[PDB]
Amino acid sequence: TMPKPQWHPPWKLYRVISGHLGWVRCIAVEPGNQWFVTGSADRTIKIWDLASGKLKLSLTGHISTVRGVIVSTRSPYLFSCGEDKQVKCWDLEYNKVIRHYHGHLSAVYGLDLHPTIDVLVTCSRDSTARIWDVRTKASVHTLSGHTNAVATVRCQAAEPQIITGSHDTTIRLWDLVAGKTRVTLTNHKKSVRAVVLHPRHYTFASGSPDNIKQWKFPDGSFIQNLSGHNAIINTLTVNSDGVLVSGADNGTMHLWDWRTGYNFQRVHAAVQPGSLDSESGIFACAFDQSESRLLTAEADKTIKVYREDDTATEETHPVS
Amino acid sequence: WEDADFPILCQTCLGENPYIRMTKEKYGKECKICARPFTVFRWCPGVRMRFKKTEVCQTCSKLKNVCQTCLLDLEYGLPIQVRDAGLSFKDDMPKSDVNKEYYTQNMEREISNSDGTRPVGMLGKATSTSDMLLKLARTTPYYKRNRPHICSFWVKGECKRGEECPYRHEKPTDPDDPLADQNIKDRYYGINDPVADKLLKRASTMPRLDPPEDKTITTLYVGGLGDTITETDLRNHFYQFGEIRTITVVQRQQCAFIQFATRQAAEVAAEKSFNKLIVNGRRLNVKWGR
Amino acid sequence: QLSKQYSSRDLPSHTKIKYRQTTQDAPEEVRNRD
Amino acid sequence: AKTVTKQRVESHFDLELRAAVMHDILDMMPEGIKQNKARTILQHLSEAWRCWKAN
Amino acid sequence: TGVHLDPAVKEVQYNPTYETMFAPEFGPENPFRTQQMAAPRNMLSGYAE
Amino acid sequence: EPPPYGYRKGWIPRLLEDFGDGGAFPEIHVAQYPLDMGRKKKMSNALAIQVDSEGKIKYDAIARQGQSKDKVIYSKYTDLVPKEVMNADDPDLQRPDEEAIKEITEKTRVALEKSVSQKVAAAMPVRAADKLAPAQYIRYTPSQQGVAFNSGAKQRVIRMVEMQKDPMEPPRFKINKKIPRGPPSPPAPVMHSPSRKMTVKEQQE
Amino acid sequence: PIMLLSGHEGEVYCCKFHPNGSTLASAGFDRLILLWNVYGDCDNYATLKGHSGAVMELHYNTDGSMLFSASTDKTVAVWDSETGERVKRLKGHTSFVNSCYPARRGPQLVCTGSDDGTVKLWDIRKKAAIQTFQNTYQVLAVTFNDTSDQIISGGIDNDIKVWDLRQNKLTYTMRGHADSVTGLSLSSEGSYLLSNAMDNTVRVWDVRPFAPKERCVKIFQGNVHNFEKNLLRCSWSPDGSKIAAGSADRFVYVWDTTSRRILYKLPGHAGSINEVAFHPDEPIIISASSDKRLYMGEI
Amino acid sequence: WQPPNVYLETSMGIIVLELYWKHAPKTCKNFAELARRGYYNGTKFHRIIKDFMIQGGDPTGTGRGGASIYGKQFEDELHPDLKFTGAGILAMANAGPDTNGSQFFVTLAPTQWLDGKHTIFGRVCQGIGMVNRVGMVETNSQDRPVDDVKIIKAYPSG
Amino acid sequence: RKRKRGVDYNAEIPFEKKPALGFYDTSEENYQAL
Repeated sequence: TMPKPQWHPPWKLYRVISGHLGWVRCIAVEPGNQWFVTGSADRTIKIWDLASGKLKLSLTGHISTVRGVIVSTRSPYLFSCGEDKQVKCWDLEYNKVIRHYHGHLSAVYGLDLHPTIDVLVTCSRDSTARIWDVRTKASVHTLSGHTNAVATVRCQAAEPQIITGSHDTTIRLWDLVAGKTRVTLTNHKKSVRAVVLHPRHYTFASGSPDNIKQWKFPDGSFIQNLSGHNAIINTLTVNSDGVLVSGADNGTMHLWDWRTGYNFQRVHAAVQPGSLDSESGIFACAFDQSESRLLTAEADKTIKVYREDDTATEETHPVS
Repeated sequence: WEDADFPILCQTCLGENPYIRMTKEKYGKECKICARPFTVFRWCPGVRMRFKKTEVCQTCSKLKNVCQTCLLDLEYGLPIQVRDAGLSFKDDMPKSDVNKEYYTQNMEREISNSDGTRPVGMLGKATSTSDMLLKLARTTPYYKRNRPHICSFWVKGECKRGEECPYRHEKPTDPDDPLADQNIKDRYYGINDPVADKLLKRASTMPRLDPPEDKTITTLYVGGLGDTITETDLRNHFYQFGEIRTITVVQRQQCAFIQFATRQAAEVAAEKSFNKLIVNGRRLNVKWGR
Repeated sequence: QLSKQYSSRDLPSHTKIKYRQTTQDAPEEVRNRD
Repeated sequence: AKTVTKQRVESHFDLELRAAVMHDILDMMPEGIKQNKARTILQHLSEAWRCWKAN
Repeated sequence: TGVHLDPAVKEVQYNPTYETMFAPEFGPENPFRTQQMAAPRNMLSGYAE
Repeated sequence: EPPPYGYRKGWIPRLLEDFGDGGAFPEIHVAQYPLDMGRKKKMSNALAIQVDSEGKIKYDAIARQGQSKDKVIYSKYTDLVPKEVMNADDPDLQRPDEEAIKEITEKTRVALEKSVSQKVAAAMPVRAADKLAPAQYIRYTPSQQGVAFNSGAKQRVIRMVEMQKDPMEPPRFKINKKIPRGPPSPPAPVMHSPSRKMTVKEQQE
Repeated sequence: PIMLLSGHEGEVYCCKFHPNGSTLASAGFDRLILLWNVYGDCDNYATLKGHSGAVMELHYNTDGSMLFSASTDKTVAVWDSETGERVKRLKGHTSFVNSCYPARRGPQLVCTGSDDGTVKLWDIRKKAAIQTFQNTYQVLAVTFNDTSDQIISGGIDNDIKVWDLRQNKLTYTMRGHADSVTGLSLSSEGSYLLSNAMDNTVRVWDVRPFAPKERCVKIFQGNVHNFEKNLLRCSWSPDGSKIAAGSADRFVYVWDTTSRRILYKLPGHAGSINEVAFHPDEPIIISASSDKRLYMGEI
Repeated sequence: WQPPNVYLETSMGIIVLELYWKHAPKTCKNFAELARRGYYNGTKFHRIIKDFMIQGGDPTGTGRGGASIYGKQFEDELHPDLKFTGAGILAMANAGPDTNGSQFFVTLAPTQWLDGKHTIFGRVCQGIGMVNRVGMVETNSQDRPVDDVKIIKAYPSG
Repeated sequence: RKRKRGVDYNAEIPFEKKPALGFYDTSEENYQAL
């Protein structure tokens, strides 16, 4: 078996925000932890306060579904990416788009920012990713080689610097400078829509309807499985304390232990009043910066906030 | 577009002075084969010789292993067809437009992954230089290649530029000659180039040892032996090449008669030695005895 | 094979990157904070 | 790689919606192994929409 | 044997001695290589520096 | 078998059976072909049947077809097995120390931005044409060395000078040519878990 | 480490150390004199200016307090390492003054070899010439004798010449080099003197009160010349243990006084090495080459 | 001390070579002492000439290494009648007479050229088909073939 | 005679990919005619 998993307390829902007019597809938190930002399929970008849950501001520039937002830690910039094939840079001292990155040939499914250099990486449905230069809007590399839409991309400072998962069921680890794939991982049988990197362990995990898998950098050596969540998995998100959240597309959300891979909670939330029951689904989840709150962006146009439960103990909720 | 460090050229075509001065032009012209733009290098071959120019891509060169302007092979230096035949190669480079542009694109993508050190493909798997190739090879630099053209004016009388006539004011060559019309495209692809056929006929008329009729004629006559050779030396010529059964070193005629143990061994030895078994500097004549 | 065509929208623009200043939220402060 | 302007808003919405549907289940909740008929589930999708519109 | 350098290795960060730098290689030279395949080559027809 | 050492005189081994357990007779003035020896064979296509450092048959070769050794190729069963890395402690897995990260960032920044600069200077197209760099000197060792050509000397040193570009000159060549895209890379091996069965009833469902 | 230095626009012909072993001076075609710090990152602090011609030879004093530098423009110059500023412009040379040497531990006095046909003796304070031995022809290198009373010179006629400062006649003429001598450097023994000459041979001599009358002592092979005929210079080690030479072959040649074996032919350069500098304290080597930069080898 | 068949089970196949001390006592003793010494483990083939030679046994793997049992190297023990007329003649090659060290050669065909410059010191009594296979393998332009083929086990006869 | 891609069918193998080689000798194999 295994040593026995660490005990983590369970999480309870405590807030439900509802102001969007279409599915909510992406969510992100500011560096300084005061507000978060959601992008939705009603083509707006709303900016909410993280303490009160009040809505501060609504930015409307896109022409279709906003499928990714991110907030840069080095500059007052928010980068958004839509299904209109366009990638935008909003400057948050005037709240206006100042820069737009052109060249993708179909909807852009996701986007990440490099933590030290000033580049962008975007993945799209033309089955390529691109490395953009933040400052001159010039595409410095087109990472090509997948054979179907590129569902997700994540980038890091260490090496390899870019991990993409795509809908041909493959993961690739790329080098940023050379611009070509070092490793191709074909263990999954179904589309890889979720990838996450451990904050402090040089390992990463990749989610698919088969099962989540863990891999070990820099050449992606298999480590273990995490099975039990049989659902189209849209997100993975890891805490610094080894909690791993796996959000599915039928609404169900499992919480796991990262190290031993032990699923310690299963949340099955409820749909907003006027919703059908075929419209429960999680599209994005994000931990707070204090790693205390867990925000989720759902297919019933709500944002649900979970906080940890403080009044439970190893004997109230034992570890099987 | 290609981008190079220097040409890659025959020593004949590069010139005579050890000190040459050459100009580069980036993206200067279009490869007559690869069809894409190249960098073009131009040098003055010698005193009163035409400025020459690299006329084929660096990839179109590395692929077939030739000199970017001289077009002759790099090691031996014969027309591309001759070298191919002597290496028994079968070069499958496409001909039609779309197929050829596609083949060029992928061959270039794959040659990008090289070391820039040796030709790609069978040109490494065919470097076993056959004695026919070595035998046809040029010996000293045929530097008549770099003299200027024929002055249409001075062929009609008109080259009133004095002595500066931009072309050799000599007699024009009769256009009936096969060595006149050899288009660049064919000379690169090796399809019906007259110089190749003339050189091949020359190589067919060149002396090589003849084989006998009877299988039992396993005595081989080596003529022109000299009395500085030993029976053990004739052995060392025909010892590890198979097995020799006997050796008669005829000193009354300065010849030798080697009885072998394997017909193919002696055949390979003597044919490979035909007039060219140079041991202690003696031109021995390898033939099958009576 | 680089074209000399060009675009109205590829002219230089916003050629300096703003960096997050001392009070806005620089990676130093967020590195500190509780 | 031409932008999405004002005459291509609807045609593009439908391009991306049915690309999404084809990703969605007809390749990620299958086990109709043989040939998952996704070209016919898309027909059901269009007809469900016309039926919505007709009430 | 003492410290010798790989002759094909040209990027050498150690200060080599005379013998430690130009020590001769043992063996026979391959009779299968033409003048072109025998010379030291950075380019397809020769080293150029 | 093979006659004794010193008493192997007289006999010339022609069929490898005369080799006993094998062996060439250096004193026997015959080309010894012991156990398929000596005879140069036809050039066959079969690529080198390699064998690992323990005597196993490295079939990694046929998947690694025509590829560098930078490629990491997972093609063995042992790549699927769960490694027992249920350890919170092992210093095997901890990110590189931030100093090495600083090195990688500087190097990447350099290469990245220089390629940026060339790609954007393309988007200048009105090139503020700088002067041509000073004439370079290159020293060239032909492969064809000898006294037949090069006037007996071995090396020739040449002077590179780059030709002026005419400012008023339009592009010279047609850029837009279309061709189908090349073949991809050698297909990677599909490392799945074994398939399970679908009953007739499920396919009915 | 290798520690290659750059920042010079044309060939560097001369590089030498502070006699402290603290600071670095290099110079060449670019008509100015660059200075560096030998330790740390081998960094550049100062640049001396003024010399219109090429700096053909820079020379320290034996404390390191003022700098001598022979220029192509008919002039020598002494400057203040304190400031970098000119104190004296030794003019009066009727042609290319290539070589300069300040008297060590004697009265302040300078011998300069030039392309005029004279060797010139100068006092720094008087702004006037002391003595001048017009033999016939160009003198390419000049060094004193530790008594500051003979002066040695090497030119085109291959017979190394030495003048007595008091009788002013050709004191000592030595012979045996097949072609032009290009460099002299007397070891810190005050006795053994080193001579490079592009005929491909280097020689060792010894100026004493009594010498065997034919004082050609040790001989080493290896140096090269070619169509360049650049000026090639040699040095002893601080210890008289290793001789360092450069050549137009891109190879730093390090030999030994003892066994005359080839301790090194080091590659690393791109153009001809014109001057090798030994650290007065350390096993540190600095190569000035015509590839427009320098090397800092550690042995 | 003349080990009859020195077994060098390479990765790519088994081997055992019989050295004639009566013709080559010095190099037979040297090679036996090396094989029993186990220093040959890790020696990569430093030269492979197709249908000509396989030469390895270099503690550098480059060709400028190798040492003998009497120091750095020793002289050759010539034979009048022993030659390289056939494959498998195990003769330590040298870049100059009286300087034969650790380097080992194995013929693959008649090598009457190496006669007089390398002392034919035996023949490989095990693994000749494996010798042919290693001789067929594709090599780089420096005869250090693309395959890092090494010996697993180096030992002599009992 | 003016058709760019026509003979791309009957003259040559349209875009030829020759099979990769593995662990066996494909050299002596050759096939019959119709």
